[PDB]
Amino acid sequence: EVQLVESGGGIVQPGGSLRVSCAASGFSLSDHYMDWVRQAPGRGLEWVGRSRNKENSFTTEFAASVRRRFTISRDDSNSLLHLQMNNLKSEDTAVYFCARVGYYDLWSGYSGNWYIDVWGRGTLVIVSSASTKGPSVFPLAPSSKSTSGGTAALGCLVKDYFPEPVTVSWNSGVLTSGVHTFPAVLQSSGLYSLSSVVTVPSSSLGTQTYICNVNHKPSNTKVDKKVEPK
Amino acid sequence: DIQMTQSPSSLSASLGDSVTITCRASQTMSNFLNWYQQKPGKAPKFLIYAASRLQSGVPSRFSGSGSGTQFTLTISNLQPEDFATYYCQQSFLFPYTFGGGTKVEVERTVAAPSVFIFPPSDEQLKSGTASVVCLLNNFYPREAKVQWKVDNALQSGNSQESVTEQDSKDSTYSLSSTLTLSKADYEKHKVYACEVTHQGLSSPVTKSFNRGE
Repeated sequence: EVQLVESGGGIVQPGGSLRVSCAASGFSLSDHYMDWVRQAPGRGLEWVGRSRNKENSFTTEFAASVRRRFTISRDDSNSLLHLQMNNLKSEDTAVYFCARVGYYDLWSGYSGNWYIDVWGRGTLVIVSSASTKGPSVFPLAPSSKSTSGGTAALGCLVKDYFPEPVTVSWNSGVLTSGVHTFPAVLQSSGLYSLSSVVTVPSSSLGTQTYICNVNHKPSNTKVDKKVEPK
Repeated sequence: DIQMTQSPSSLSASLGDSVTITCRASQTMSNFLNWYQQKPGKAPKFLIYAASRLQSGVPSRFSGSGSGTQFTLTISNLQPEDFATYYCQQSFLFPYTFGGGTKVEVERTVAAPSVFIFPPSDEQLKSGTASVVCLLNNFYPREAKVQWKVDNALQSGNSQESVTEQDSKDSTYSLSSTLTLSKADYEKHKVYACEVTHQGLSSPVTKSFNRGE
């Protein structure tokens, strides 16, 4: 079974270093090219770098955006591939995939006739200066401006927490229909914020109790916020 | 150097349809174009190399074509596992680059969003911040324009939005947009509105409130 699996990612402060690693199995690591690709959360793939096989003396190359900062090391005796990232920036935050490169029609040599046939799990690297912080839970209260002809919307705003994630339920899990918990956004301050909404019959406001349960385990914060009409 | 542009960025179809994804290079590159498939939360999967050659194990309903600056990936008899994002990647010359990706999503009938506004709560106002929230509920297609207006002044850059994944049940989207001001900045204005434009609305829908009420 050909397998690539990465590790070593973490939360790193800006300016620091971090070494991610890729363990291979099922194939001779020294005989293939090995690339590093990265993907910022909610965006596309970005080719980071390449380390050549033994026939090409393990020479490395990198994209211009990490060229003066990233380095590749190969320990083929232990089937390990290390990506050393120094002087990390905020934009370096991404999932880093280790990738095996295979050549087709190799009778023609080592040209552009290559693909990436095996991708690893990827390891998340986040470059931030924020420290662990529990969130504040504010009510998005239903009102006339939150009604659409029998339907009302209410919810909770879980603001200023680090790091991810928080979990949100409604009425201890009793309420599921009409619930939309949105993926968090990263604010300019380096803290996360998300919204959790539910649409209910407007005739149920004032007579039915709605509670949002928020749990941010990294800070062991747990809150039950009642949302009342405005 | 070489930049890949994929079109369209979002594609919708049903089971059994045949979809086509276009990848255009800014300069000619023979046929050194590979196609990968990625689903949310998982690593990319190698699909096609050399523009038209299938990797062993890939179902024959996938096909590729193209040379020079334009390439296409076609999926016939679309299956449930085919709904994902697809990326082209040129192997022609360093530095190697990927396309922006194209989402193959579940097509359904158009549905206009339900728009709601939430003023900042008094509890957040005691802290020193004010977050106004605008919610678009259960709409399709995803293309929608949300505009924040403060006293008829268009806000640009001081808000952030978030879009859920396509619903597994009714295949619609939902959007949340937060406009965060500081408390003295919030107290200096009166009217706060979000204006929503979408294919399902007869006209732009504006939801607004005054800081008083």
